[PDB]
Amino acid sequence: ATVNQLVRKPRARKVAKSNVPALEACPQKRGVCTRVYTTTPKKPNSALRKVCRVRLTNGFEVTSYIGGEGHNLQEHSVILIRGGRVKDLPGVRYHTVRGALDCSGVKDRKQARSKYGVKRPKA
Amino acid sequence: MSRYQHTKGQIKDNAIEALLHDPLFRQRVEKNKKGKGSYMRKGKHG
Amino acid sequence: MVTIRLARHGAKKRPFYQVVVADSRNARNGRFIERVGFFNPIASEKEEGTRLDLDRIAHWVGQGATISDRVAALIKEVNKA
Amino acid sequence: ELQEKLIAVNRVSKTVKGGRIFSFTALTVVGDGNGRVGFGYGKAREVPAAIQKAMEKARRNMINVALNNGTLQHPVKGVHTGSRVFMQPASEGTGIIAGGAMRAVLEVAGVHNVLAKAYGSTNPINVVRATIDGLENMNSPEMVAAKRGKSVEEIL
Amino acid sequence: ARYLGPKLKLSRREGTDLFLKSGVRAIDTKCKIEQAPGQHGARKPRLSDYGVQLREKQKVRRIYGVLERQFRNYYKEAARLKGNTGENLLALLEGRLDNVVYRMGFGATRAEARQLVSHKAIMVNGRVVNIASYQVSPNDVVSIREKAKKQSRVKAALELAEQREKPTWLEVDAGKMEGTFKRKPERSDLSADINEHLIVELYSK
Amino acid sequence: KIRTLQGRVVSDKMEKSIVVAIERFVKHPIYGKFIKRTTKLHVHDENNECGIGDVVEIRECRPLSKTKSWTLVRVVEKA
Amino acid sequence: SMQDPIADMLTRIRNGQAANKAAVTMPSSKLKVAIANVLKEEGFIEDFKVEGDTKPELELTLKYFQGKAVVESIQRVSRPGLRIYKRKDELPKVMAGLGIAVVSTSKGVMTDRAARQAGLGGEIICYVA
RNA sequence: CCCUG
RNA sequence: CCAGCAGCCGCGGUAAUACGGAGGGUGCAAGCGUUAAUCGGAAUUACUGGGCGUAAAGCGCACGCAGGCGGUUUGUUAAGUCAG
RNA sequence: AGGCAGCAGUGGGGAAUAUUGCACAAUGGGCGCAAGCCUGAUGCAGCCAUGCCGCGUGUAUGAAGAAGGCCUUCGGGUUGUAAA
Ligand SMILES: [Mg+2]
Ligand SMILES: [Mg+2]
Ligand SMILES: [Mg+2]
Ligand SMILES: [Mg+2]
Ligand SMILES: [Mg+2]
Ligand SMILES: [Mg+2]
Ligand SMILES: [Mg+2]
Ligand SMILES: [Mg+2]
Ligand SMILES: [Mg+2]
Ligand SMILES: [Mg+2]
Ligand SMILES: [Mg+2]
Ligand SMILES: [Mg+2]
Ligand SMILES: [Mg+2]
Ligand SMILES: [Mg+2]
Ligand SMILES: [Mg+2]
Repeated sequence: ATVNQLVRKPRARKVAKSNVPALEACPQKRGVCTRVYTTTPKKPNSALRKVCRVRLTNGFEVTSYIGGEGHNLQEHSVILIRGGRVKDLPGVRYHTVRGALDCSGVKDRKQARSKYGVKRPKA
Repeated sequence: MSRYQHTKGQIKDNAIEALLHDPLFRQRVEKNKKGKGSYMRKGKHG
Repeated sequence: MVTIRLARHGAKKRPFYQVVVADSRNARNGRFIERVGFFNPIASEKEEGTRLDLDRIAHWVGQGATISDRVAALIKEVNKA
Repeated sequence: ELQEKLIAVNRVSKTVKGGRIFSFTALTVVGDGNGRVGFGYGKAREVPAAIQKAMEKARRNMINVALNNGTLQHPVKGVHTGSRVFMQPASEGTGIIAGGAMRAVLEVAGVHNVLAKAYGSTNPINVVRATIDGLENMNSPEMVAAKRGKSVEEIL
Repeated sequence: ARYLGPKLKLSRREGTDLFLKSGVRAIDTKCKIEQAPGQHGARKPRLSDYGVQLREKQKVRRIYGVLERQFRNYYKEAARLKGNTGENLLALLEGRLDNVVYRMGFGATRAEARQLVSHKAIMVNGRVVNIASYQVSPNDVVSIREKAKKQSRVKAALELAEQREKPTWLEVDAGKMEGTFKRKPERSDLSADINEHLIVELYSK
Repeated sequence: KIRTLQGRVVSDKMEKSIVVAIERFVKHPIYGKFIKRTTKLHVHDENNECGIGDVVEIRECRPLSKTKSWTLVRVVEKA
Repeated sequence: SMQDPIADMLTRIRNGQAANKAAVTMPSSKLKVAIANVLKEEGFIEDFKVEGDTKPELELTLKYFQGKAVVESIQRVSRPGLRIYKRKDELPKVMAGLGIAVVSTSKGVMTDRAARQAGLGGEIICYVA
């Protein structure tokens, strides 16, 4: 690219679009569960992964993965979601934060407690 | 305990065979330690 | 009017006064015409407490400026009244 | 006396009638730390054998270079195949600001104060070859001045 | 704000003596220095280069009792100053007040010196300073208060000081329990096992 | 002296007014190549002595019209 | 067509020097012989001469010290599509001062150090290192 | 002609 | 091959340093992780600082306006350029 | 009749952002000759680890190598001067 060509047409930058468009550059977003269910993952990993179809406060319709060891999320549950795509699940790019408004903490966890919304064991 | 989302949608003849022909009850591939699918590019701990 | 006055800078419980010609209509530490000196009320001994450019003060007061009460006092000490 | 150091050992593969033959290749750099440095690459069936491969090749290939109190004379570039390297002399106490392979080769060469950067492909083999190329075409002011026919005062 | 565990475990981790005890006995007698801490201590670690950098930086931090954010701001100031960055960093580190008390011999260890600084046992140029991170300027003169003249531990610290090696850039006396710091030390006045260019490599990563 | 500029008048077909192309030579900020830059000013020309494509000296004055703030000084050469 | 005879000079020197020619020949100009004068006084070429009246051919007779090329690297800077001008303090130190920058400044063409001593700037004609 | 993922 | 972890490569199939726990370490520390967002690494829009035979990339070929560049000498101006 | 995008605050939105505070003591403004009056500017106070910065949770001694866990080829090593 010669300098005269660059003067006539400047270099084009990458747009570099966002991975998580639903949060709209917010760290977390509150939603209500519209469908909690499970899904089989893509090859190679094979299990029954727990996801939930959520309607956010800005009207978007997303799918959010539920981590930890079992949940308590039912229909019309008010949860809080954060970014972070799950590799296996094709289409799930959000996590439910544990210890949220309705996402209760994972039972009997004494490591990664802050990640899974778990209080101190009283000892 | 969460519901499974079957990919057959509205089942009107037989849901057991429907879940068979769903990917949930699929036949699964095992990575051989040696044999045919034997080669590992990188180890578990290397 | 152009006015020699004291604008506060510094931190909490430790003021620092910049002596400055400024319009009287404007804010206390906002826009100003020209710094003419400083004032540290909390300056200890064995260092300067204040400096005033008496030449520019005389220039402005003869030019048409008014003098604030505190800076008038400080002119009295720097002329050693 | 002679400083000796491995950079990376790699496993490569033959395919035969029966199956696969796994062989290990290791490359090392040797240098006395006074600006006299070289490298050696060895292939063997097993890793310490590759190590003494790289040892004996590195000492027999090992060459000399000119240093100025622990740093280079001038900024220099080196290119070999797909790797480009750019190095500058540095002030006192800066260190070896370089990548892995470049770190190894300069800190066994005895350079102490260098800024460096690697562009292009970062294969360690090509990187160390490009670095030795940069050192060998790098030149010092005294031999430049003899090469000039003028004095060191005149050129400096 | 400080580490509150076993100093002999720390010296086991870096494999070398770090002057973290009183020194009335041998560290070999007090603990097993040559073996790594923890259950897998008999393993011989094939340390990566980043491991070497981290272990040397942590060795300096744990010898000098310096918190990591403290050490990073110290490195920033050392790069701000002119000259050899490692030399400026160790100049600041030696100019820390608690390290000055340790070198002067008013405290048995750097822990004791830092405790004395915290509990206000040190006058600096006739005005009291009770912060270990205070930088002692060259040609200053520091004192010990009468509250620690009557305290017995300073005599133990002093006799430990003359059995230990004398710093050459200090002038300390025990009769009036007083000292003078005239100049910033350099590398030959410091220890030879500190690898400062590797430290600046790690913080330039 | 008085601050005044050279230009090439290219249109005069409106009466008692000309427009002149001031041709300035500006280095590009990010590429460093010197780029020819043109600037058009409406200039009050009394008596309409200029033609198409002449070279004219102009000087900034008070606003004489909506787009006219410059007046002629002296014609440099006629075409 | 032909649009930089100075780049033609520097290229002719580079190619003849790589091919180990003793001497290289080109057409002449005042700027050309000025550059040749700079290199003769500063020590890359050993001699140069101009032959002819209406057709001046400049011939550059070169040197090799240990057999290899005296001119290690050589490059035109003030290229016609991109002109280079520097301030007083922005004269570049070519090759960390080992090489020179032929710079054309207001008192004539001179080397980088001569420009720095004189206190002038101008066109960085070429880096020769 | 084809060789379950 | 369930439960699960995951930023990437990927681990889990009855001998898991990758899951959950314990013990022991590592790193930070009144803070610690996660998410969001910008720059860097990215020489991955390359002015410094990239490329186009085969990896993406030479218009199918030519003429040509605007535009970009200009063999050589002398004199003149000093716009660019340089110095104060 | 009314216009908090003045200060504090309320409701709502949102993942989220504070007290319906004291004083003209200082700086500054308005008015006045001045005393003086007004000043939710300002000086301060209350809440929030929101960030940065500074300090604290102590100092030496202690094999009894205590237990109780962890591994075990059951010899032992580790937690461990760690603890009391
Ligand atoms: Mg690449
Ligand atoms: Mg802190
Ligand atoms: Mg108008
Ligand atoms: Mg078929
Ligand atoms: Mg198992
Ligand atoms: Mg870039
Ligand atoms: Mg490319
Ligand atoms: Mg192809
Ligand atoms: Mg192609
Ligand atoms: Mg073609
Ligand atoms: Mg020309
Ligand atoms: Mg000019
Ligand atoms: Mg309000
Ligand atoms: Mg709300
Ligand atoms: Mg009122």
